[PDB]
Amino acid sequence: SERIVISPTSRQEGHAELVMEVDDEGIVTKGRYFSITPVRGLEKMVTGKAPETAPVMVQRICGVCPIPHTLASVEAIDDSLDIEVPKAGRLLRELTLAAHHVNSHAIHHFLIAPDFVPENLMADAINSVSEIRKNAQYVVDMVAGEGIHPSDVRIGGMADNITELARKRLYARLKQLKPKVNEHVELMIGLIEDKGLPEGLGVHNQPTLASHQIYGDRTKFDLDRFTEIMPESWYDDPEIAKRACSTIPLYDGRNVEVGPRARMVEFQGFKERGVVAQHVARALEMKTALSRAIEILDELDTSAPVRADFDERGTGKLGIGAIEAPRGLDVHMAKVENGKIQFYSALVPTTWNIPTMGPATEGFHHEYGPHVIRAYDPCLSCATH
Amino acid sequence: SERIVISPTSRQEGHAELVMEVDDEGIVTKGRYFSITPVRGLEKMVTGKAPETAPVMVQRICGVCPIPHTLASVEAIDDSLDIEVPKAGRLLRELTLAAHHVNSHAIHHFLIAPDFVPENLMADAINSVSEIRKNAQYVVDMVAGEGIHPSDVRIGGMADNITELARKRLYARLKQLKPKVNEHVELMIGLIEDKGLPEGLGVHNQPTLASHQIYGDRTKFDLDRFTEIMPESWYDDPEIAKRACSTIPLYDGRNVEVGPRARMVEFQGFKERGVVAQHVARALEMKTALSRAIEILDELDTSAPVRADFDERGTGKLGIGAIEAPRGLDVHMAKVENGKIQFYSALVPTTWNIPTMGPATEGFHHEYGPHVIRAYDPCLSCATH
Amino acid sequence: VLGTYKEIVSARSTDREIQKLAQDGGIVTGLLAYALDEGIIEGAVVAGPGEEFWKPQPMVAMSSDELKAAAGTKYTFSPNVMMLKKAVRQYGIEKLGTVAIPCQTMGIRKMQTYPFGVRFLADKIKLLVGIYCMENFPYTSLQTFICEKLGVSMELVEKMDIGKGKFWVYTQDDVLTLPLKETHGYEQAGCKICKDYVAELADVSTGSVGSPDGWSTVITRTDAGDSIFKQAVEAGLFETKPIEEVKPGLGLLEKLAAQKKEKAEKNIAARKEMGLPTPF
Amino acid sequence: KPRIGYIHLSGCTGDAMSLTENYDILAELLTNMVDIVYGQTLVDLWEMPEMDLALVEGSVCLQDEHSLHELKELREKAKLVCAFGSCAATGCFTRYSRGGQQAQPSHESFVPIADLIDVDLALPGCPPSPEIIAKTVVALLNNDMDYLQPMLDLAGYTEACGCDLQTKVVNQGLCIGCGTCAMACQTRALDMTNGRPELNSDRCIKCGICYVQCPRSWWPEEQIKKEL
Ligand SMILES: Cc1cc2nc3c(=O)[nH]c(=O)nc-3n(C[C@H](O)[C@H](O)[C@H](O)COP(=O)(O)OP(=O)(O)OC[C@H]3O[C@@H](n4cnc5c(N)ncnc54)[C@H](O)[C@@H]3O)c2cc1C
Ligand code: SF4
Ligand code: SF4
Ligand code: SF4
Ligand code: SF4
Ligand SMILES: [Fe+2]
Ligand SMILES: [Fe+2]
Ligand SMILES: [Fe+3]
Ligand SMILES: [Fe+3]
Ligand code: NI
Ligand code: NI
Repeated sequence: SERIVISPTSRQEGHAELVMEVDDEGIVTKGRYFSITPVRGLEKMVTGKAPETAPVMVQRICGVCPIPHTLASVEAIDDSLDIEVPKAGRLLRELTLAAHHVNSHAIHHFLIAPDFVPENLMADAINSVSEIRKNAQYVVDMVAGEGIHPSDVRIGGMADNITELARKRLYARLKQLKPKVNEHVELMIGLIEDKGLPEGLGVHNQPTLASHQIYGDRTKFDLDRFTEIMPESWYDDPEIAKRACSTIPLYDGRNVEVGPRARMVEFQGFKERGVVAQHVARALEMKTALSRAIEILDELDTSAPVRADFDERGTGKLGIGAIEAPRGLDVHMAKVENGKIQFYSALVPTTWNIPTMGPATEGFHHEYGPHVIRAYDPCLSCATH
Repeated sequence: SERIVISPTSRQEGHAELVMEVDDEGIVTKGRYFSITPVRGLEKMVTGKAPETAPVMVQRICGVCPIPHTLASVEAIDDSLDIEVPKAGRLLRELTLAAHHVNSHAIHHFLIAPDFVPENLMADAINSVSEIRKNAQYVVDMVAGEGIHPSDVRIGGMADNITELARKRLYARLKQLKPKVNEHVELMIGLIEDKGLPEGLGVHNQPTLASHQIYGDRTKFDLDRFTEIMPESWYDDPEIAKRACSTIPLYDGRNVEVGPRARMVEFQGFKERGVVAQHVARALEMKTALSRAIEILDELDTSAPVRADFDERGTGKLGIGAIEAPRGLDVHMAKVENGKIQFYSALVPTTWNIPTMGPATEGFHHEYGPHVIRAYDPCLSCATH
Repeated sequence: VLGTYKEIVSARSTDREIQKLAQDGGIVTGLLAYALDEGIIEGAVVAGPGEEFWKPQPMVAMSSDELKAAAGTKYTFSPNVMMLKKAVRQYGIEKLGTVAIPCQTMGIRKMQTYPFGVRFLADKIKLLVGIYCMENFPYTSLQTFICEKLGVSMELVEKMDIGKGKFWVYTQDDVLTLPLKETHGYEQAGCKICKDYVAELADVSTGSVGSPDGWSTVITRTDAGDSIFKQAVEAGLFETKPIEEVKPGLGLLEKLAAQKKEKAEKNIAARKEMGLPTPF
Repeated sequence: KPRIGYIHLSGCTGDAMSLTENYDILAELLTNMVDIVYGQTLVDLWEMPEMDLALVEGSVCLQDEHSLHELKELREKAKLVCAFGSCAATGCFTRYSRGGQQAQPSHESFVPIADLIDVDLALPGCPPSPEIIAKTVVALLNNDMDYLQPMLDLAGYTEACGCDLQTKVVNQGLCIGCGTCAMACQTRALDMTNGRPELNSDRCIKCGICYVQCPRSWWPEEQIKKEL
């Protein structure tokens, strides 16, 4: 037939090349998505290096979803170490993650807005996202030190805990923000339907995965279920298998798409499935995040210590930290022996997706096909690291 | 445009006014449902009053779903107190709740029967519901003292436990009833499809909530997830926000519809969704209830004590009791300090629904729109209290 | 109009603390605190501060430091008057002065006139202070305003005051106001018939209205109250400027008082036309 | 054919449910025995037709503009207005209410409908037992008032403590300690210490069933005809 390669696909963090095989009508038959970004190699670089480092190096893996990465790393490490964050310390982490989901989602909207929103609106639409985006940052940076790339979160605690004056200053900002975010989603929700991408777009049979709506639970996860396999096996083509920079992580031997759409279906109950559905899911998802934001904020100890003291030298035993990044489930496993990491592995939400994305872009005329991919809002830098 | 107000909407307990905004075709655009009943103010009246009172005053909140209310209140209070019902005592409560689900559902059918059933049938149809209704009452009253408004259920136990002669007398009645109920649902199930309300009626994206198919589990509930917000924020109109008598309880910042349809999807597995679906769900739901009825009944200690003695003066700590009312999930939280309630809050199944009901009545020609509302079978007296 | 009075003045207490935390004038706290010095009152019962946030629970404070904690305004029922039996009885007080809304104030005087099972209490009150109240609302009624209307926690408002033609919430970093016409449903059914905007019964009456912001207008209904006030002004705690001279005109306050009477009067006609019993 | 109308101002709605309880009668009864009009619960016509009798479930609330507005309309519409269930008749549990629970914190006052408008008869109970309600309907339908003499009398009743059979009867020295009134407690608040009734307030809804069911409170010699 004829196969059309889009590289790199536009409007998503990093670079991925989508390769398509089409019939004469141009309906696609095999859709292949792979990430061609060079691997910055964090998982390796962290190894044999101290625990204290691991959160800092790791978050640079992805500057959009930095807070989830930092949280996961600390959780994985604290778990291997066995430190216990005090409840205020734990609450601060959750509060930051929520602010981050809200923000990250907004960033995604800015990126996909051009396809969705008419130009007349768009300058106004973009402005609102910035407005919602700007408030959310205040929380993420204020709680967690500067964010993006907040340096404040640390093994076994938070570096410091917000003053009541700070917490109050934050609250009004979050509570006041609630009306705009509610409206913003409706406009976004309103826009997405209008596009009327052909119904049945981007439907895949792949299982979804969620641990928690916001903060992720390590316990609801199976090392036994989980497996990771290199693209070399998974991909059809020697060229494509060699080109792809990303390992495919398999759940129960099944390619898995994990997302807000997935996070909603598992936890909220979101019967509808589509690409339009993934988009709808992203809005309501930030809607839910922001709530917890204010929820945790109102009830915050504000004097309870954040830091729990811990012993860095560690038992060989590995620990897993899973938290929900704006783009889907994330886990970090680390084993600390002698106080320096011995094995470090990260599966980022995109990584789970990239195998499912190619099958998704099949059927509907390919001009559509990048639309499906862009709906997943993958950030490669996360997928490859 | 033109907005048509139906007040109060017919065939449902209490009064709610549905307000509709319609295009020329008359397809609705915004559907607003609010309860205009005056608040009897139970949640407040209970406060500063003894624990012993709280179940009695509270059940009067709703004389249809009185047993769920009583059960919830006692559970909330016993939990705050920490009394432990002995297993026979616990079994009696479950047995009563089951009889109540069966009965309550039947009452709902009588109410909505006129739209569903042809007049020639209807006198016969109504008679059967009375027949199923009459047997179920025997169990609810016999176990729990007179019901409706059974006075027998009490903090930390049941007032007294049925004699084997009573238990036997009951069983034949329940076991014999099983064939009629099975047939009754089929006729009801058969009738509902015939109406053929346009498919896609009453579909909403709102998350469903269930704790348990019959008896509700407190543990599967999040104070963290839960929030309640006054209509003043939620409603579009100052007039409508002021008029509405009901707080909207938000799950994860998302309006939530909790129902037999919801109870089935969460627990039974009920993939289908519709208004027709809610109706179908009500039948199979009583079908399941009645089973447990007889199940618990066959294996009943009949001499094991019902009462567990308890200390009324309480720790400040609040406790939540959640049980499934025929119309959807219910919880009661109480804190008992000094032996008199200090904070009492009730969220009744309708309360959860009322926000979701307005969005549900959108799209299909409005003459349909009350049909959607009536499917939820809301009882306002519960929603407002 | 105003109830018959000895004089009308608008005054502020001198002290920095009273100005700092007092709602307006700081006269109630200043007047009450001074009496303690003079000793006309052994102790006074002043609402607040309650277990809830911005919820007043009545407390009898012998201590001046305590009165300062009490000073502020909370727009909810605080049944001040419940205390009076308790305060006189245990923290035995020969003469006790209390701050009473006009409403409470109506309740005490009849009791002083008609004790009917209040023993010895009746003599004991020395100075009763009346605060003008247009309307006041249940805590929940209040709670809705702060949150559905102002989008702020109950925690955040440092002070809440009803400015003329508006409701003002003062929170660190902000001031938020909503119109009174917004407020109209919420205040208690009982107040619908409350005739007296000013505290006519009260010995001295203090209100924000008719005085510039930070200045409180105190009107002295009775001679004992007047005496305590004259003594305080001599003390120099309060800077007093005759009311008529300073805008807004006390005529405006008078108009507000009149409006209240018009509202009461018809309500009573409606209640009277209807079966349900009415006092008044 | 006779038109019965039931309007529920503010009621737990048990009263309506009790009505459906008399099953054997019920299926036929709406169809043959009686005509029901202007019941929002049982029917869907918004403005009431003239009705031979009106049954009002719940105590009116002063604050709510509609309930008061509706009640005034009801008197013209219903040739006879009967308030049933304690909540219309005595104000029942409603009395305990102190308003101020959101939303609508203001609504704090509820009064038995009877106080607002003269009511021909009220039969109390929370709910009224299904049989009494059926017996009256047949009686009303069959037009006999020797039977409903007690109820016409009961319309007056309004406020009723548990406390009151002690003032109303035991104090009068009427009480003989039969125990009938304790049996007639839906709440189960009443119980008999030797041998008089002792009731515990924490648990009384002020329904009024105990004052009504004491043999002492009023003896009909009507019944003697019924047995024999
Ligand atoms: C419910 C209410 C409504 C009011 N409405 C108005 C109004 O419309 N216009 C106006 O000019 N002034 C009104 N006031 C009074 C006015 O707002 C100032 O509070 C006061 O009159 C000025 O005294 P100050 O400046 O010395 O303040 P402060 O020194 O703070 O004096 C305030 C005193 O009021 C007492 N207090 C607080 N809350 C209550 C309560 N619920 N019941 C009884 N006592 C209480 C406290 O004990 C405190 O000591 C109202 C007060 C209340 C309580
Ligand atoms: S308006 Fe009248 S009744 Fe209401 S608080 Fe003020 S004085 Fe009391
Ligand atoms: S009389 Fe009893 S059953 Fe009827 S509405 Fe009133 S409380 Fe409910
Ligand atoms: S019915 Fe009357 S006399 Fe008989 S026991 Fe009861 S209260 Fe006493
Ligand atoms: S004691 Fe029982 S019957 Fe008598 S009024 Fe109270 S609740 Fe009703
Ligand atoms: Fe990896
Ligand atoms: Fe509630
Ligand atoms: Fe990521
Ligand atoms: Fe209910
Ligand atoms: Ni990322
Ligand atoms: Ni109910």
